[PDB]
Amino acid sequence: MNGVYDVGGTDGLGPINRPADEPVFRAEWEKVAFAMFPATFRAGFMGLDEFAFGIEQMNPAEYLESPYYWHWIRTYIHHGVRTGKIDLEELERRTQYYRENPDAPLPEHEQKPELIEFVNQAVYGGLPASREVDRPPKFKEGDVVRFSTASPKGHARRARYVRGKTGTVVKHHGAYIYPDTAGNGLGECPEHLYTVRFTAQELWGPEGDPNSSVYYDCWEPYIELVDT
Amino acid sequence: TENILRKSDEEIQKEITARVKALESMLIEQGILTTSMIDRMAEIYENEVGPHLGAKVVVKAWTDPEFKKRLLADGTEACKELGIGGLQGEDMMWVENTDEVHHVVVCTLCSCYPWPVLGLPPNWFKEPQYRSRVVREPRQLLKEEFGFEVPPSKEIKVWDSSSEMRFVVLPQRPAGTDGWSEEELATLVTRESMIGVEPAKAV
Repeated sequence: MNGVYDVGGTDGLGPINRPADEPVFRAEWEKVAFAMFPATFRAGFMGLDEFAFGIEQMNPAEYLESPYYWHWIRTYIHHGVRTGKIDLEELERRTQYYRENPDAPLPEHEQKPELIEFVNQAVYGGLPASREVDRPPKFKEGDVVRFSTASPKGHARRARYVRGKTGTVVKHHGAYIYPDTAGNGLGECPEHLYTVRFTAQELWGPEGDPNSSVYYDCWEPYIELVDT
Repeated sequence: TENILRKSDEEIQKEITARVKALESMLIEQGILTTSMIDRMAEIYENEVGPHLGAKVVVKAWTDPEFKKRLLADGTEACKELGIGGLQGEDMMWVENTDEVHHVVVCTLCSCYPWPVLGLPPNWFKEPQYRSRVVREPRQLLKEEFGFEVPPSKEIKVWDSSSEMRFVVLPQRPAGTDGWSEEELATLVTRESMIGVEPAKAV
C-alpha cells in the first residue's frame, strides 16, 4: 500500500544517525528477534514477502522511531495471530509476567538437531526466489517503458516516487516470486524481473540532479511499453 | 530528533525486552524455537559472515581481470568460486565504479542487503533518513554525511533494490597500490565502499 515505510523521496526525516562503531546486536533481545526469522519461516508463519507486509501494517509513528528488530517482532505477532498460532491474550499475560519477573526462566524444552540443520542449510544454501516460467520476457534492454499508476492496498513493491514515470529497461534478470501475489497470501505466481533506469529529472523535476539516475527493479506487470 | 511524545530509551528497552521474552516463551513451547537455534544464528553473523568476505572478492577482481569479467557477468556464480554465497545473497549483481560513473545502493521500501558478502547491514542503512534522501539528493547526501565529494560532472547511479536481486559496488582500486598482495589490498576495502557511500581507503 501507500504507507509511511515507502520513504523514497520523503524530506524532513532528519540527519543520519551513524555511531562510529556499533555491535551486530545491541542487546540480547535483538539476537532473539533475529533468530525468530528462520524459526517462524520454517513453521509456516509467513514467507519473505508476507514478512514485509507485516512490517508495512505497523503504526507509522512506531515504525519511524522504533528499533529495527522491533519491526520483526511486530510481523511475527501479526502473522502468529493471522494463522491462529499465537493467542494474543496469552501473549499479553506473559508480557506482564516477564515485566514483573524479568529473570524468570524460559519454558523447559528439548534441543532439536533439525533446527540447527535448517539454520546451517538456509545460511549456506540460501532461499532462492528465482523461478522458471513458460512465458518469454515481454521486454528487453533498451525498451522505453512506463511504470503503472496502480495503487493496491495489499503488498507490492511499487514505490510512489516511480509510479507513472518513464524509464529505459537496463537488464532482464529472469523470473522471480511476485510480491503482489506472494505478500498477500496468493502464491508465488512468478513474473519476469527487470531493472529500469529513471533519470533524476524524470523523478524529481528541475530539483533533480542533471547527472544522476535511479535504477529500480520492476516485475513485468509493473511496466508497459513506450518505445522498443 | 526530540519527540515530546517519546518515552526514554531505558523505558522502551525494558518494554521491548519483556515483549520479546514473552513471545520467545510461546515459540519455545510450540517446539519451533530453541536456545541452540538462537545461539547458532547469532554466532554465524557475529563471527563468521561479514564484510571481510566481500573484501576478498574486491581484491580478486582488482588483481584478476578475467575474474572481474565473470564477477560483473554473474555476481552469484563468481562469488561461489570463493565459497561465498547463501542466504540473502542468492542473487547478486556487482556494479563497477569508474572515472565516469559512481554507484550507490539502497532499498527505499525495505532493508535488503547482501548478507553473504557484507554480513548484516548497519543500522543507518535500514533507517528512514538514509533511505528517503539518497534517491533524491545522492550527491549532497554523500558529501554531508560521508565527507565524500563526487564532482558534479560524474554520474551517480542509485540502485534502489526493490527485489531479491542484491546490488554490490565494486570500488575503484586506490592509486599508489601497484603490485600489492591481496592481503595488503583488502585493508583498503570497507563495507561502506561496497555500498557506495565512501570510496576505498586512500594510501
